Amino acid sequence: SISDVNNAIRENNVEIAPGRLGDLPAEKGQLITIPLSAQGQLSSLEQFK
Amino acid sequence: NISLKSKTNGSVIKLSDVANVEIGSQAYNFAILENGKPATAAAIQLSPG
Repeated sequence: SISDVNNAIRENNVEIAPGRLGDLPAEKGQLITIPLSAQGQLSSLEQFK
Repeated sequence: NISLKSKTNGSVIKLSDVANVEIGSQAYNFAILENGKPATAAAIQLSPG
């Protein structure tokens, strides 16, 4: 049904929110903190197809 | 003391067993130090006139 297509679009094309390594509160002795990035959205016709 | 159900064996386990619960801060982004010690502050705005 149409709802199935809508759910497929929702699940396959989603926005992810990765955090950070060393994010506060952080363990003692942590010297490096670096953000994390992940692309969960589709950006082309082929990907949606 | 919240109770969860273990899927592996079906036994009843407590939230404390799988996690540590405490009273902390909603956000840990900022910290305030008064002469190198914990502190808090509040700014008072003068009313008009």
